[PDB]
Parts: sequence; C-alpha cells; structure tokens
Amino acid sequence: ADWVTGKVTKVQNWTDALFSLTVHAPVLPFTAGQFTKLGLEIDGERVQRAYSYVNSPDNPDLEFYLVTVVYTNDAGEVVKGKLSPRLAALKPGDEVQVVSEAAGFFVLDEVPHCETLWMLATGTAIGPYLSILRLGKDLDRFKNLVLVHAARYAADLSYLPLMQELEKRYEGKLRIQTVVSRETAAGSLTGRIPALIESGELESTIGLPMNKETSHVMLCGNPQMVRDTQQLLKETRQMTKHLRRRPGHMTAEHY
Ligand SMILES: Cc1cc2nc3c(=O)[nH]c(=O)nc-3n(C[C@H](O)[C@H](O)[C@H](O)COP(=O)(O)OP(=O)(O)OC[C@H]3O[C@@H](n4cnc5c(N)ncnc54)[C@H](O)[C@@H]3O)c2cc1C
Ligand SMILES: NC(=O)c1ccc[n+]([C@@H]2O[C@H](COP(=O)([O-])OP(=O)(O)OC[C@H]3O[C@@H](n4cnc5c(N)ncnc54)[C@H](OP(=O)(O)O)[C@@H]3O)[C@@H](O)[C@H]2O)c1
Ligand SMILES: [Zn+2]
Ligand SMILES: [Zn+2]
Ligand SMILES: [Zn+2]
Ligand SMILES: [Zn+2]
Ligand SMILES: [Zn+2]
Ligand SMILES: [Zn+2]
Repeated sequence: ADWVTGKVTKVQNWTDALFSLTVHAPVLPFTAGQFTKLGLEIDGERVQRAYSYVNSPDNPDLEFYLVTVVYTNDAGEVVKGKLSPRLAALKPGDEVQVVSEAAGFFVLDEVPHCETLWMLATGTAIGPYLSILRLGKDLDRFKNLVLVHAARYAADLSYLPLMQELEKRYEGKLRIQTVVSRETAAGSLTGRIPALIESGELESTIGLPMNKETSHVMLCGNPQMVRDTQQLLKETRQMTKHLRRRPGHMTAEHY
C-alpha cells in the first residue's frame, strides 16, 4: 500500500450525518465495486479506514459516501468514531491521504452467470453498486438487475436521484427499490431486508424471485444485516456463501 496526497474538491452534506466527498488523487485504475483507504493525521499518527469508490472507474473524480459513526463504547459513553467525523470536517481544498491501489473482491468478475443479480445494500454500502452500474461494464451477462437500498428513514436515501437516472438508462433491465426501517414512506417498503425477503414482500414488489435456480445475491453493508441475510438464504433457500475456493450464490462485503 502506497499513500498519495488527495485534494477534496466537493463535500455534499446529504443529511447531518451522511456526506459524500469528491477527491482528486493520483490513484491507480480500479475495478468497480472495490475500495481504497482514506487517511488523516490525528494526534501525530495517520488513522486509516476503508472506503468504497462510488464513482465509475472511468471517472477521475473519486467519490466516497460516508456516515459519521456514533457508538456506545465499553464504558457506557456515547462517542464518535475516530476517523469519520474528521473526514466530515474536510472542506474543498483540504488534503486527504489516499491509498493508490484498490483492494477487494466485491466485483462482477467474482459473480457467476445468473438470470437475476440482486444488489442489496444498507446505509452507505450502496456505493459499490453505484460504481458498477455507472460504469455499465459486464452487465450483459445478467438478464435482470435489482438494486435494493435500505436505510433508517426516507431522508437517508441519498442516491435515490442517481438510482432513478440509472433505472431510466437501463430501460427496464434494472429494477430499483428503497427500504425504510424506522418509518412508513411512499415509494419505500417498510422493514429490514431479511424480513422482507422471508415474507416474500420484496420479491412480490420487484416482480422477480430470489432463488438458487435463477439468482446471485450481492450483500453489502451492516455486518448484522450481511450475517442475518446469509443465514436466512442458506437455511431457507439453500443458497451458499461464495468463498475463495468454493463458488456460490452469495457475494458479501460487510463494512
Ligand atoms: C471493506 C470496507 C469498506 C468500507 N467502505 C465504507 C464506505 O464507503 N462508507 C462508509 O461510511 N464506511 C465504510 N466502511 C467503514 C469504514 O471503514 C469505517 O469503519 C467507518 O468510517 C468508521 O470508522 P471510524 O474511525 O469513524 O470509527 P472507529 O473509531 O473505528 O469506531 C468503530 C467502532 O464503532 C463500530 N462501528 C463501525 N462502523 C459503524 C457503523 N456504521 N454503525 C455503528 N457502529 C459502527 C465498530 O464496531 C467499532 O466498535 C467500510 C469498511 C470496510 C471493511
Ligand atoms: N448523528 C445522527 O443523527 C446519525 C444518523 C444516522 C447514523 N448515525 C451513525 O452512523 C452509523 C450507522 O448508520 P446507518 O444508519 O448509515 O447504517 P446502519 O446502522 O447499518 O443502518 C442501515 C439500515 O440497516 C438496518 N439494519 C441494522 N441491523 C440489521 C440487521 N441485522 N438485518 C437487517 N438490516 C439491519 C437498519 O435497521 P434498524 O432501523 O433496525 O437499525 C437500517 O435500516 C452509526 O454509527 C450511527 O450511530 C448517526
Ligand atoms: Zn485536482
Ligand atoms: Zn476532477
Ligand atoms: Zn468492546
Ligand atoms: Zn502494488
Ligand atoms: Zn441466462
Ligand atoms: Zn460483454
């Protein structure tokens, strides 16, 4: 891993907690769905975390979709994460450290032939799919594309305008769906992805089945969502985890 100096060119504050950074950095070409590392000097030490590219690999304007992390530590204190709020405080012109070579296997080349490719994401994890769909390479292999974005509230569906523009571009091949867990909102299904798969509601709304005979499922995001969806698909649909030596029906990347 080689660190290069990047320059923030744009900061888009979708909500109080959700933001996308546009960066100029001399990174190497990458495969859509891959991630790199962003770094900032905090108390004299470089602090680094992984962030997925949201931009098509053919676009030199690097885009990152992030959330300022908040958690309850072991002492019972409610605290912010180390790097995310520092990334949220960057302004155009500010420097950010970027790893030149991308990493990751959450890519189309790892996806076998299928009728329907399901792209399921929570929160900021819609990013890799947007990189894949914007580029449009190798989607000819799949008859149907389903992009599902789950978040807590409708206001958190930051890329809904891009999803709508991608739906128009794909002329019916791409089906889009938003999911909201903490409210009811017009145009969105209410709940969590595993429960909506199990109840048959997601498939009924989309108009396509999710089964081992026709589908490949990509999972990105919340580690509990990834773990719960993989357990449901294995237990109830006999869909196996795709691992380095054992191919399968599910490709996962937790954040
Ligand atoms: C391959 C990969 C790709 C990723 N891509 C992105 C991306 O594109 N966009 C993005 O926003 N994040 C992404 N992440 C997460 C990212 O790398 C950071 O973990 C995140 O920004 C928090 O780092 P931090 O320094 O702010 O928090 P830290 O100081 O590291 O605190 C993390 C603590 O809070 C918990 N935690 C971490 N994330 C969350 C969360 N989202 N919700 C609740 N608790 C959490 C951890 O379990 C840990 O206990 C990705 C992670 C991986 C593994
Ligand atoms: N400061 C703020 O106002 C603010 C706002 C948003 C986020 N944050 C911080 O950002 C972080 C994560 O935020 P996020 O909302 O982007 O991502 P997230 O917590 O992963 O939630 C995204 C979606 O995933 C769902 N989910 C959670 N566990 C699941 C499981 N086991 N199975 C299926 N779906 C599951 C959530 O449902 P549920 O509704 O059931 O959780 C929600 O619909 C946290 O650190 C949070 O505290 C802060
Ligand atoms: Zn520049
Ligand atoms: Zn540019
Ligand atoms: Zn702990
Ligand atoms: Zn190298
Ligand atoms: Zn076919
Ligand atoms: Zn081709």
